[PDB]
Amino acid sequence: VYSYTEKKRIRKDFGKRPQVLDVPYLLSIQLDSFQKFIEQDPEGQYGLEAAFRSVFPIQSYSGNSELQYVSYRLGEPVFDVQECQIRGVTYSAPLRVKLRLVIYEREAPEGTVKDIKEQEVYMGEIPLMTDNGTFVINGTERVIVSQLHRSPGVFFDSDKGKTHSSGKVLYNARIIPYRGSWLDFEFDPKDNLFVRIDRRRKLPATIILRALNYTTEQILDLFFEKVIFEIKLQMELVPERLRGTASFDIEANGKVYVEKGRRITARHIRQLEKDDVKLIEVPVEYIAGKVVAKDYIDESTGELICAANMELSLDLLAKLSQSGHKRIETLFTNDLDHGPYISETLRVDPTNDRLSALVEIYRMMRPGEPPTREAAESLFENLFFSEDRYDLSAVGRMKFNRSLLREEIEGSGILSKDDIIDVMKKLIDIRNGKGEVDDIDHLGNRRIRSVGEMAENQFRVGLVRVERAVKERLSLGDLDTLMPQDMINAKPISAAVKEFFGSSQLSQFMDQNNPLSEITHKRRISALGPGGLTRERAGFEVRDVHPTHYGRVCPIETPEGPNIGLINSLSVYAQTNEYGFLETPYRKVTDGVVTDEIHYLSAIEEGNYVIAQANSNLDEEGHFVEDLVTCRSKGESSLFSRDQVDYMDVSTQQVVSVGASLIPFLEHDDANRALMGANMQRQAVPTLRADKPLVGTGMERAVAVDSGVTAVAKRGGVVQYVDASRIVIKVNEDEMYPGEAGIDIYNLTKYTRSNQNTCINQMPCVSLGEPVERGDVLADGPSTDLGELALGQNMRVAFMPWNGYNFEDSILVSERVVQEDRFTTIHIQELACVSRDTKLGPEEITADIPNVGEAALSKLDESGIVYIGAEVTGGDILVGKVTPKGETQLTPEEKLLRAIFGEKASDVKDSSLRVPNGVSGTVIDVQVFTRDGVEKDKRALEIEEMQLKQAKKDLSEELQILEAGLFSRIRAVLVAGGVEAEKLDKLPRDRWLELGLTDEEKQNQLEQLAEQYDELKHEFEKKLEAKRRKITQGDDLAPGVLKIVKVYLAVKRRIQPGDKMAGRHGNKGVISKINPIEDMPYDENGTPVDIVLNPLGVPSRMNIGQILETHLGMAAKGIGDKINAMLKQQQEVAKLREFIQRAYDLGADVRQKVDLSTFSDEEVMRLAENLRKGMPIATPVFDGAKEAEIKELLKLGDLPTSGQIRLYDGRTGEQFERPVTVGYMYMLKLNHLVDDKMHARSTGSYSLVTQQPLGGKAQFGGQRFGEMEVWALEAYGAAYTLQEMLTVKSDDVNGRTKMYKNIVDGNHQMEPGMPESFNVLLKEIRSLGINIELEDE
Amino acid sequence: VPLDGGRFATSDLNDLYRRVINRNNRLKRLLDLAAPDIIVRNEKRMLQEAVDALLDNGRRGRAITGSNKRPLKSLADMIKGKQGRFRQNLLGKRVDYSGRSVITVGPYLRLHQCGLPKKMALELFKPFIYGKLELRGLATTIKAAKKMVEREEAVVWDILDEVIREHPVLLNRAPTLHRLGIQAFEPVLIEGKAIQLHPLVCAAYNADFDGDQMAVHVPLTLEAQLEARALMMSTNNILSPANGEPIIVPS
Amino acid sequence: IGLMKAVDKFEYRRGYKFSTYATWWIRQAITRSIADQARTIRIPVHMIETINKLNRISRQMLQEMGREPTPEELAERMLMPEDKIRKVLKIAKEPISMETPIGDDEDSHLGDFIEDTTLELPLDSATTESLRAATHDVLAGLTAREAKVLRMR
Amino acid sequence: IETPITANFREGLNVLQYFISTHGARKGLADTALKTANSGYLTRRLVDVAQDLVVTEDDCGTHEGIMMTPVIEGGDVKEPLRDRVLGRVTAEDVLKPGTADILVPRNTLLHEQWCDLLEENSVDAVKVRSVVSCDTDFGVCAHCYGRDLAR
Amino acid sequence: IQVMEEAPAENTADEDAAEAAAQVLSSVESEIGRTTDPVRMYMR
Ligand SMILES: CCC[C@@H](C)[C@H]1CC[C@H]2[C@@H]3[C@H](O)C[C@@H]4C[C@H](O)CC[C@]4(C)[C@H]3C[C@H](O)[C@]12C
Ligand SMILES: CCC[C@@H](C)[C@H]1CC[C@H]2[C@@H]3[C@H](O)C[C@@H]4C[C@H](O)CC[C@]4(C)[C@H]3C[C@H](O)[C@]12C
Ligand SMILES: CCC[C@@H](C)[C@H]1CC[C@H]2[C@@H]3[C@H](O)C[C@@H]4C[C@H](O)CC[C@]4(C)[C@H]3C[C@H](O)[C@]12C
Ligand SMILES: [Mg+2]
Ligand SMILES: [Zn+2]
Repeated sequence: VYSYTEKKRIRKDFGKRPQVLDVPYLLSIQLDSFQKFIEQDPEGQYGLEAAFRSVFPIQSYSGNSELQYVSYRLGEPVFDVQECQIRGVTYSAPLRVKLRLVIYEREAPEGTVKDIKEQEVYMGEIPLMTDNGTFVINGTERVIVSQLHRSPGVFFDSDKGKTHSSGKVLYNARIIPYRGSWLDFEFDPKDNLFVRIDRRRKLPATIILRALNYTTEQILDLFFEKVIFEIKLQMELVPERLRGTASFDIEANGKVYVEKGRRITARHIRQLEKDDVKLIEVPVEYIAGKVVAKDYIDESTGELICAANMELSLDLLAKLSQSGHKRIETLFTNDLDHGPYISETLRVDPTNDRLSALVEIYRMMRPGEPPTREAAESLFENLFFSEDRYDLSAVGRMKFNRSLLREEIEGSGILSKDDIIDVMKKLIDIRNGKGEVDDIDHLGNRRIRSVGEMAENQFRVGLVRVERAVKERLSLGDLDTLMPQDMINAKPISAAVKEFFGSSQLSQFMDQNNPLSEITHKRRISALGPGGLTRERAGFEVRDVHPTHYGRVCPIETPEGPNIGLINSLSVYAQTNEYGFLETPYRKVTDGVVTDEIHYLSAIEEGNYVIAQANSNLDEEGHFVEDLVTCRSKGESSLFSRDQVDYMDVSTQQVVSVGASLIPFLEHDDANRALMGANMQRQAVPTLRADKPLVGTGMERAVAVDSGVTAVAKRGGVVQYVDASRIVIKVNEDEMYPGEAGIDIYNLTKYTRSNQNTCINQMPCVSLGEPVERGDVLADGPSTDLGELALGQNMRVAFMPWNGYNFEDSILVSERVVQEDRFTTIHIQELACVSRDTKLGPEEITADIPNVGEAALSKLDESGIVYIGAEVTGGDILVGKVTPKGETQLTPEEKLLRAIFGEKASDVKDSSLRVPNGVSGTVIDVQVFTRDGVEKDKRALEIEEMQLKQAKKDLSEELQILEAGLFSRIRAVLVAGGVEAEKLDKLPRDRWLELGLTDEEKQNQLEQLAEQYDELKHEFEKKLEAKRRKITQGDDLAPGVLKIVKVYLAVKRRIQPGDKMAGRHGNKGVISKINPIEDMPYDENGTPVDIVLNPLGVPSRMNIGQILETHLGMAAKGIGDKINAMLKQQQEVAKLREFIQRAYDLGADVRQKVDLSTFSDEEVMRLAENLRKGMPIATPVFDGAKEAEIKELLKLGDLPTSGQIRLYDGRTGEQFERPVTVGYMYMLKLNHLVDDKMHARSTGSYSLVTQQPLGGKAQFGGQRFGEMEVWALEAYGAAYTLQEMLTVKSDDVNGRTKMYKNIVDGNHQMEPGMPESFNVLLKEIRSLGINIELEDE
Repeated sequence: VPLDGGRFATSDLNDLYRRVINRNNRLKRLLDLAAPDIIVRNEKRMLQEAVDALLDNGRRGRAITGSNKRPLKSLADMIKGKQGRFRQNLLGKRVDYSGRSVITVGPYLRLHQCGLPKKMALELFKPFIYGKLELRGLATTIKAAKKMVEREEAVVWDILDEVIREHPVLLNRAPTLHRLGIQAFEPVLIEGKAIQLHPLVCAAYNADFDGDQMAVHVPLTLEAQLEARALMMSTNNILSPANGEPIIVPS
Repeated sequence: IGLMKAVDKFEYRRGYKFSTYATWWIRQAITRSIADQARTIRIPVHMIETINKLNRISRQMLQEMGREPTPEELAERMLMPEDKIRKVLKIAKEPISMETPIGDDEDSHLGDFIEDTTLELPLDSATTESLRAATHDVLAGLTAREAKVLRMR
Repeated sequence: IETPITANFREGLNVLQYFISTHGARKGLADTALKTANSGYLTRRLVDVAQDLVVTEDDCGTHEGIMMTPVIEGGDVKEPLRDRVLGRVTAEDVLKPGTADILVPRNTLLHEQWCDLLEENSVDAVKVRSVVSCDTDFGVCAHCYGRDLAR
Repeated sequence: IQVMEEAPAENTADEDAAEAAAQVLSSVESEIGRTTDPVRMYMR
């Protein structure tokens, strides 16, 4: 079953592997995020509800009064998107929150309240997102790109034997909160743990434990195990403890268990456990090196014999034995594994009590202040453990609990003693060899934040500032009759939002070269921005491509330049989890059968499975064919038995991005060239007429439709009306929504300017009475053809040298390509003329200008503004304006000249707007904005009247077409239940609503209610009319400007030498010549070649996908030329049905099956007229067409299977030797035009302080001559050239006018003088205390 | 300087000077009130700080900031740095009589000749055209000549072809890595907007024809023209200065 | 300095808490300064008072209108001829820094793009010398006394 | 990586082989830039050191210089005497290998013909005048430098 | 020296600068309450 828009032209599809999952909406990363921000969530956890609940309520001193938050809402935007763009104002909605001030009186604080005041306060405007994922900020369309940042949580990393001459590995551990401070636990080269609080000075780890009300006994109990001793001098033995090099081998039961000297082995432990050894006797010296566990005191005098954590010696043992101590405790510590790192920390601990620890922390954080017990306790308790100042988000708790192997995902956002102790234990275990560190590049440790989250984080910031201000306000007075409106000023809250959306690193102008640039800009991931990395400190560790990028981030598409690998593109099927982690779909495999249910796996969740490759042959019932199947396990890939796989890739495209999946035969191109090809394909300029690709990959339709450049049908129906500007669809009865009229209107966007000054134009692709369905394209946008993306043109290309005109990467083009307007583009630019009020008087816009001799005043109308439709050229006047100048002071010869001729001073300037030199287009639009107090000259009134008429006509046409649909539907309903057919039409149209129906009395009351509802609708439309006549309101022009006139010029640029062309395989070049058509090479039939390419560029640049594309394009065009012949020899459908079915059935086990026996004859002939310029072909990215299939398709047409024909020289008619490769290739016209890049300057304007030529083309600046060019001139002897480049040509002020006068006198000599970069230097040095002077000759 | 809309732009030195003057005046006024010595000592410390911020900002203190949070630029900051006068301007400044464009092949050219767009040459050689028009009587005065070239009359093209006859132009490509990155050529006026470059010179410039651009400068003085013709001409430089091997080999 | 002014003008007989016959003299002196030496282009104390009043009356009108007020509504709410409001709403805010980074291509500052408007174009300096000559020709083509008459006049 | 990519571009790379190749590509793209930035540093430093060296004399008249012989690393010779001695000026007479008479007298710029003569006589040790051992003060003489190499 | 918040371009420092910096560095340790801040000095 084929779609209506896709049965007009079916693209032949190679691609043997079947599709299980269809490509997703390509703009769901942007549209899901902002819906979660601006939306109402009862259980407030998303968006504005979360921020309001996190800040409010606000409590003042003593809880005398409270300010509670109830709800919020967004108002309707005053201006819609189009009016926001025309008027140059942000498209936003106002945020209104209903707060409630409650006041507590004396006596019982927690009881009756005096009074509650409920009020809605307006607190800023939040920009709204268009239905295409963009914002309008100042009339310009913006994109806010996502950000890949490191997730909050616990990350254990090391130094990998670096920064250590010894080569030892120092391990660390960092807690990173969503907002808060950064705790840490690192190892000193002496094996001692030191916590660093906020990048401050490190201190021993145990300090913090003592700050958490821990004693030494408790610390040892938590970190170390215990070895007991009894007093003769017997010790309990655990067989596992003495694993093993022992001072005393054993003495159990006296007789024997193992001799001395020999290390204890496994068999010794086996014998001891079998014999049940529980108590042993050992020599006293063995305990000479141990450490006592707990404090042991003497009962004779109550003295401390020995404290905890003290080395135990023989004298201490004797004292304890003679003091009556039998049970003596010690601590375990095998240096190999359970080594001692806490003991040393305690011994080097400068603390004994909590208060000293708090004082030390106070000094470290804010040194020099008098420490105080209460102050220090408050500082520590607020640093962490405080909900306000430290948040470990829901993602942070999950990545923290999971890192420490806990069973709870949910938790608290603040730290606790358990969490810190567990982090310490994990780091110690890592230092003991148990466990591994983390990779900070793994996409399981990196999170994505998108617009809704970043925007809510900036709204929360503003809310915090306002909450502090409100708390301060209620800190004093707390008077009654204070409504919650004087406390809340909107500017602080709106500042954060406006600054984020307007001037931010991740908010940037949208790319509108073509649909592909927009789509690829919207689904872009950036590692830069606030809270992210920076270019200088990035290093190549995070610029590499990781194994976990597979299926989530494209490895190919990335910019080449200062930030390569820092900006990536989301892969085709990649999506984000509830926590912000990229995940990708896999098709689940049961015991043997590859099911059709997809699981979305995350980077870490995917490590512990075995996932088969998409190019893995499957049987008809889902079983793997081959005994061994290649799959990728944890980190690497290898063969696995068919019976031990559990997932499979969902497609062969799922690794690449949308841009890189549009390159056919990507497998045959070198990766560098694929990168270049994607980047260049993003830069193509749409042309006058669009041309589908003859060789595509099948992703064109998805990109075209999921972009919004096209008009897609919301509901099915029949095309009631079509026009170059609108489409009216009469919906099917099945989807009517009984309250509706039944028709929907699509208004096409005609010639309009994009951010790159190109043209945006939609044209219909349907006809009257043409059945449409939902999802069918109704109007092609720019660079789309029948719903398919079309970025370039199909050019007939030959690979051969041809006389040095394609020498490096130059391209030779025919004049027939320039005659047929294949690469002609439309560029729209806007110019502005502002009339300000100066100090000498206001400026005026007039058609009467001084010193202009009526030559350039013809196009202007009586108001001083050019007519719409005029063909202007460089130097013409568009808006005529004059500026009041005063005084003059005429020289002695300019006075005599004025006398002889009696000509007086103009007293006004000629500061009029004129076409920039070199431009030539037609004026397609003029718009005038005037202040409130200005007079609205005649042209402005004309434009206002035209706008009012157009708005009234459009609104009335809408209403009357809707009325026509309503009456037609009512007539259709009236065919039954009291039907009048012949008498129905006799009565007038207005008497349709009063037509009767079945008899009753309740029906009459409903009739009257319906009449009242209709009159109310009439009044509604009347008030809408009144509102629209009201946008005749003055404009909010900046201060000092009286009016602004904007003119729109539509230039039509043709192709010429110096323009840049490219294919899809990273093969770019510059046109070098436009060659007559009699001079191009031609074949035996007399058809010339459109373009001649150089073969020498293919071998070195191993991108041989262009040769295969050329061969397959030749095959497709051959199929197209055999249908043109049958349709021109007027042959029967039976013959066209047979051939068109032999070409759609060619292939080797292809997945597509087109049956042209279900097609009508009117449909076989509409397809054959769309395939008469070439049959389209699809070659998926890694599932393309085999060369054998290309040969077979060439043979289906009558072309040689070699792909090479014999050509003749157009100049001489002699055939070239060794036949050459000709075919059809898809060429793009990149947006690097030689018109925009040619610049020459002789003399112009100069800078104010450094009087040097200005810089640029607008400023008409000069060329920068720097050090490496100075060295080049010094390497020659060119001393005069250097001197004139440094002084007379740049900033020798009085030596540059003398040079000009000398040149116009035919005397080529200079008087250099001294640069003004040296005079300024002398003045600046002298304005210090230094005295630098030029010494006399 | 006043800007459009009533806004003003100012240099950061005005802020520093105003600071110094305010604190100096306050100190002078405070000395005449016989204030307690704590106040005068503090005022003198402030004056010292202000003068040191003027001469060299943030050298011993932390910094001083203006309306923004950026540090103010001081007298020392205008000479030193990588943007200071003693660096940037003084060997890396913008130049008149120059322009850039895109380069194409032009395989018909001789090694001493380059193709130059006629429009780029009507601008670079404008004063020469005015002079040669006024010298042949075509234009009575220089304003007349300016309107003749502006209208692009027919005689102007012949005068331009006469001016360009033997007058080299220096062509330079972006990274000048050795002295063969600037070379002198005789122009040949062509249609279009792209420069044509002799193929055998590409190896010297490390230039290809996939979007590269070149800058063109015109020598003005007699000595500069002679140096271009005798020192920098492309037909004088066919050996590599690194090794005597030819650098003009077919590619 | 305001504190010194207080101590010399304080009478303890009236038994005022100093900490009150000063907390005023001190604030008056801080505000007088913030008004007389806080802006590069000095504004009179009166104009500063007026600007602060408008900025307030404007905040209240916005909170109770959910919309920035208009030069007309500001004039109505205040007691000003509307044009005076626009004049006070033009007193340019503080001058922009000429070293403000405006870059991402060459590390160029804003002051680099400001041109010099008091410079004579070189075709106007050549034109001037051409007239200073032509005049000599047409005049010399005359007799001595009349030429000197024209020269002196 | 132990397993190579056994496919070529006339065939296709499967997705795993392409994923492997992407790493090398990006690595090379990131390197090139570092190489450019580091070659600029060296050149700036070397022109800062050597900028004011100029040929300021015709002949300092010294009699000392380096002793050029072919450079051989163990096995074969990788740079003959002609490349090292061409264009320089002799400091001492090159005696014919028989010790008979002077082959090139002295102060002779060794152009191609002289080098061919030396190859004919199969002499492999020539003393040539060097810049590093020039008697000129604040500059260098033309004879201790050699010839232009560009002219 | 290179602060480099992270672990890692030539030496151009005169010994005179070096020795002086060494002497002042020694003094820093022997110092007690050196303050280069006017507001802080004022409070004291
Ligand atoms: C039952 C089908 C009704 C449909 C054919 C009728 C009903 C109302 C008609 C449109 C409206 O009048 C508004 C415009 C009027 C202009 O004059 C021509 C265009 C315009 C869109 C009309 C085209 C067409 O005539 C419409 C759609
Ligand atoms: C981010 C790069 C810095 C630079 C591009 C930004 C930073 C601050 C901006 C200036 C200031 O806002 C003050 C003025 C505001 C006026 O409205 C327009 C001019 C004005 C000078 C601004 C132009 C520009 O926008 C500036 C220089
Ligand atoms: C990349 C950074 C942008 C920078 C090139 C842009 C951004 C703001 C622009 C300046 C401001 O308009 C203020 C001045 C206005 C004057 O009329 C012309 C000079 C002036 C400095 C402007 C020149 C230039 O256009 C600026 C610096
Ligand atoms: Mg290049
Ligand atoms: Zn010498």
